[PDB]
Amino acid sequence: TIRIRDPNQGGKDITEEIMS
Amino acid sequence: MASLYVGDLHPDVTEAMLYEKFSPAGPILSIRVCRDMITRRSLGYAYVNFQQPADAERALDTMNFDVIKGKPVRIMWSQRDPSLRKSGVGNIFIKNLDKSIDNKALYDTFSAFGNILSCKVVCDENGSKGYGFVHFETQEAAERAIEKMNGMLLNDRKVFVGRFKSRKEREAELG
RNA sequence: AAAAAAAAA
Repeated sequence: TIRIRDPNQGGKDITEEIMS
Repeated sequence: MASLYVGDLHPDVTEAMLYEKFSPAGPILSIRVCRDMITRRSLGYAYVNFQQPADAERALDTMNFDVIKGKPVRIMWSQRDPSLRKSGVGNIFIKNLDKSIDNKALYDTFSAFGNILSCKVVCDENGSKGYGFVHFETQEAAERAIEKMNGMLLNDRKVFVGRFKSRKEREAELG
C-alpha cells in the first residue's frame, strides 16, 4: 500500500527495495 | 503468554463488544475493561486473555486497528511496566504523513524494519493529523527505520522521521 | 507547525 519514493534518486519508487 | 492490551477504546466500549470482536480468533479465557474505581468511567483500555498464545498472536496480527464504536483499537502484548513507554528507547516520531495513510498502512510499512510494540497515526474529527509514532522492540530497528525513511516521499508527501521526543524534552530543545 | 500510551485478576 504506502508508496515510497526517494527524492535524492529523482523521486524513484523504491518501495520494494525498502521492504527487503 | 496469552494476554493482550487493547487500547484507544471509545469510552462506551464494553466487555461484551470486545468478546464479540475477539472471539473468532479462538476461545477466550477472560476480558476486563479497566475502569475508574468509583465512577466506573472507562480508562480507555482492556485486557483480552486467550486460552492459547497462538490465538492471542493471530488476534494481534489480524485485528489490530480494527474499528469498534467508530475508533480504531490499538493492540499490544500486555506489558504493565511503563518503563519502555516512558524511556521512548526504540520509539520514533513521523511527521508530514499524507492523510491517505492510516494505522494499518503505517504498521505494514514500518514493520519491515523490525518487530513493532506499538504504533499509531494520530487522528481527530477530521481524520489523520498527519503525524504518528512507531515503537520498535529494538533500538537498532528504530535507528534503521530513521536512517532509511527520513526525508522520503510517502504517497507523494515528504516525511520527517526521527527519535521520539517527549513534550518536555522537545520544549527544552526548542526554547 | 505537529512529539503517544497502561490503574488487572
